[PDB]
Amino acid sequence: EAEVQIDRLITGRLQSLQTYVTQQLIRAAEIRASANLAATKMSECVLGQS
Amino acid sequence: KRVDFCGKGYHLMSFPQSAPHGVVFLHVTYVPAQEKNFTTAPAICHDGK
Ligand SMILES: *[C@@H]1O[C@H](CO)[C@@H](O[C@@H]2O[C@H](CO)[C@@H](O)[C@H](O)[C@H]2NC(C)=O)[C@H](O)[C@H]1NC(C)=O
Repeated sequence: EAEVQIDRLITGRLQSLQTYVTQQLIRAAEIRASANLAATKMSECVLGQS
Repeated sequence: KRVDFCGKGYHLMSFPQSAPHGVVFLHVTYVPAQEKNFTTAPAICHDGK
């Protein structure tokens, strides 16, 4: 009987963990573009005159 | 003229090559060498000018 009740928790917790992992991929892809712009500004404004 | 955009040094030219799912750029740059020491001045004075 406890199998049927444990599976209901397993499904929910898996859903919640996988939602967490998707939103982190989408937030990291945005931090990546900001760091790519910072790396270009360090090259073009600090080691040069733009 | 963008620094570091086309390799390290003063960009002269670039050549493309194809790769399996990409591209390889060959960057030709100028790199200065064998520097010497000198004394400098902002301006010269001559005839009060
Ligand atoms: C231009 O002159 C400076 C100062 O004279 C040189 O600096 C030397 O740097 C070395 C580092 O290895 C120090 O040990 C010396 O004390 C410095 N002074 C000297 C040698 O007088 C510098 O090397 C010179 N630049 C060039 C390109 O020759």
